Amino acid sequence: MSDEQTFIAIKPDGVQRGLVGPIISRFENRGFKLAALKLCSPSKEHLEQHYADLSSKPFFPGLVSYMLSGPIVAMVWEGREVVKTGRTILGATNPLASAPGTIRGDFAIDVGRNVCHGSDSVENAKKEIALWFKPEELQKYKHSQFDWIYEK
Amino acid sequence: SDEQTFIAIKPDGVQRGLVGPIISRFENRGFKLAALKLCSPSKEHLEQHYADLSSKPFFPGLVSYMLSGPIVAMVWEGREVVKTGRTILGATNPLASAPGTIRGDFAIDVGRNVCHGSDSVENAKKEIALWFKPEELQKYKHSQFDWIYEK
Amino acid sequence: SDEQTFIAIKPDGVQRGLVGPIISRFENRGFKLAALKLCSPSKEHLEQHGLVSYMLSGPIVAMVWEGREVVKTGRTILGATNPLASAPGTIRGDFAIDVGRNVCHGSDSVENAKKEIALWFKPEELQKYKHSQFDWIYE
Amino acid sequence: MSDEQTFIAIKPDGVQRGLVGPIISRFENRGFKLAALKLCSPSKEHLEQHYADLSSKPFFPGLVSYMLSGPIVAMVWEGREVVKTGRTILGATNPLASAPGTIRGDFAIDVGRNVCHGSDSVENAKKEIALWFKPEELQKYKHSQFDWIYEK
Amino acid sequence: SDEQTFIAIKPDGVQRGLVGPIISRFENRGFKLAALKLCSPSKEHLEQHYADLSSKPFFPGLVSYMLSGPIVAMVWEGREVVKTGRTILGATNPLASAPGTIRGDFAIDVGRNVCHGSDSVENAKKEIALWFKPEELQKYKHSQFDWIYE
Amino acid sequence: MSDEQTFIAIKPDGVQRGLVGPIISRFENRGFKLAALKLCSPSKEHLEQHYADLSSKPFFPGLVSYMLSGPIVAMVWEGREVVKTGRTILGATNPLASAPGTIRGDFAIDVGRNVCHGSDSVENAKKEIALWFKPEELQKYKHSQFDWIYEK
Repeated sequence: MSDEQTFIAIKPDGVQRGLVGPIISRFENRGFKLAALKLCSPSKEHLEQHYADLSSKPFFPGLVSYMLSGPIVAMVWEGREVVKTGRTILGATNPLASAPGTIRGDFAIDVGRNVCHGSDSVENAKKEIALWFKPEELQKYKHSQFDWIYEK
Repeated sequence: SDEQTFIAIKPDGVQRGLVGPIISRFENRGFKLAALKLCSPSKEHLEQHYADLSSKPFFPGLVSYMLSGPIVAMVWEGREVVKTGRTILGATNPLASAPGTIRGDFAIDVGRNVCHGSDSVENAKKEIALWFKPEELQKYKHSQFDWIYEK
Repeated sequence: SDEQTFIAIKPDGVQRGLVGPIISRFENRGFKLAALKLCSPSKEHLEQHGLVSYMLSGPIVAMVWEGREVVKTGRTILGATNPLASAPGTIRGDFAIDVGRNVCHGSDSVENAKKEIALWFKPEELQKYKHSQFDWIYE
Repeated sequence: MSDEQTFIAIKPDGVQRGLVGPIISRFENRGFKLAALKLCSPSKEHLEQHYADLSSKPFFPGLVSYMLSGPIVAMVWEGREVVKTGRTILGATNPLASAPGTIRGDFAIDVGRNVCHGSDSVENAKKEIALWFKPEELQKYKHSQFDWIYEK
Repeated sequence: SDEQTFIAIKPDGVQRGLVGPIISRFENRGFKLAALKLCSPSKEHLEQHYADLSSKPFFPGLVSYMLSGPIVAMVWEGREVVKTGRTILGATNPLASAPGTIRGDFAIDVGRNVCHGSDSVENAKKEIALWFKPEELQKYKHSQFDWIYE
Repeated sequence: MSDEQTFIAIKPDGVQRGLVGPIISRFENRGFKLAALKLCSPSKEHLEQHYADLSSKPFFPGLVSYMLSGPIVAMVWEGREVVKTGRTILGATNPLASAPGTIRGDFAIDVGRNVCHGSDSVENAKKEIALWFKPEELQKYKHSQFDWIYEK
């Protein structure tokens, strides 16, 4: 289905290195629809809930602490199989294992500075979308190019 | 420098897939993104925003077109950023705009001029207050501040 | 080599403003533009070649590209027939989502290319010139 | 007024230097509609009639032989004020008088290798379109983004 | 033709990752890259480069900022490249530069204007000899010369 | 470790096809530091010692003579795993085997015209760097965004 959504966050290093526009354009150019966008500085408790599936692991306080270093750009992109295609566009979580042409493959090196966060799954996406955005922040509109992007 | 300006990508800018390129122009120039959101403001909100045009005849047409899709509201910060933003955006009429500005590269009709930008410092302050709660403004130091600015 | 392939930008590619970027990827790689035209083919010019209902919904850009292994490399530049299976960095990997809106078509073989080329172009449309950078592109 | 047309040609130097894609992109990105497109090699008599208003100028014989030195991308672009806007996108006839961000300001040096031709008026544009294209080559269609490009 | 100019990417331009893009603007225009290096000139080298500004009160601050990080020095060759090199860079004060120019695209403060360009054919001759040895100046025919020039 | 180094050279076809800018951009954008850069025209004996392990093999006198046909942009790039990541950025030695998004898969066709040289290992990089560059041409400075690029 074409209304599938996914959560993308530009991490503090993505913002600080000036990669907002480029990252947005990779999703814009692919035909996905921008459903929500905001520059925010989430609470530690917010970030702890975001990564709660990693709360047991040793790098957790450092991950959360890193992610407070400055504002994050939170986005929802909408389209058919966008979560999986989002993951493909971002590249592998480890940038050194990413293909050139992907975001991390073009712009990143270290797993701890991998510029972007993408949902692992439709399941996680709905979870992460709900955490970072109120329903009113999700924009309901039809893509002007819908019928040229999708056949069904 | 701490000067701020208000840039909105209009519904045509969003629907024509220009959010990324518009943001890039400002990032590349050295300006700092202080606030960003995709919103769908109310009719009254856009009438407040365009109050200086309440008496004119295109005001109802303008307000309704601004109602026709999501808008990207942004605050950019830097020295002389409100005058320099107006230069990056180009002349209000895209056919009077130079190539290499946003409207010079992307727009044709003044009623589809893809971006809104504040016309003065004072008006930028009013528009930032109108579109953003103060907690939506982000306070951080740009990683390259001393490479961008001498003072 | 003067091997040729046939690349078409489908009407979704044209209507989505992808003519420029698609041409640049073949240009930057070192292939030679041998033929180019915006056309709206017949429904019969297309059955020797929702699918056909939409192959008529807009103009098509028809192209011949000349260079060594251009038919196999052309498929590589275009990417997998289904965009959701194609890599970022390919045309469909950067720009498309659905197979039925996969932006462009290219020949599947060197002999299908010759046949597709003779079908879309008259021999006078095929240009014969020497790429200005030929000797820097090939040995 | 929304369907004014103009004639843009990529000269043989533009073609040989790999500027076909980038030139077509400036017009595309601005919102103009590609109405006709072809790679062709016009005869000498063609080029002399195309440049008929400068047959008396000293450069005319070199102009024509250069215009014969390789294939040309001929195009028709359609939109409001497209002939005048297209002149501005192209930039001054002499590239050294041309602002960066125009085609000639970004890509050319010599007035005699200025990469592009564009018509100098609406009426002149109609004459050139009729000269280089048959009616059947001009595509008629609505641009998928018409209502976001124009208010009419 | 074959007139030469001196262009330098200042430390801010190098440190903000603008070396690729600046080079592309000259490359795309048709000018020929005659010489190129990333270097760190001495205080004395930089004071001589800016000699005609010993008088002014910003001179010592200028010199030290030009020492704050490596510099990419270049020679570009082509017809009127000195003047055209100046149009490409834009007004020395970026806020006076037009979008489309390097300073109008990338820069804000005149003290952080990412690029130096010779103000003159004569001064370009000086600056080129100052920054490069003869062995570093490459002489070769641009592969596209006849398509770039009449 | 983040001060690893690799040797990358833009071959004469690369320089002559106007790829100096785009190539440097690929590495800049990834977050690697440019440590040395020079346009040079090496001697034949210099180039012979560069390929000394292919002195016998038949490629040599043709490979050497082609590497002499025009000037070369020598570079050193610095970063974590930069020698292996540089090879990934360049693409396969045969451009027809490299994926789009790499340098050779975007710009090249012939293996004897693959626009770019990159060392095959950390050790060969050290050797190749010492061969092409004088120690004082290696610049020692801290990347302005080192802490946003690396978690070290």
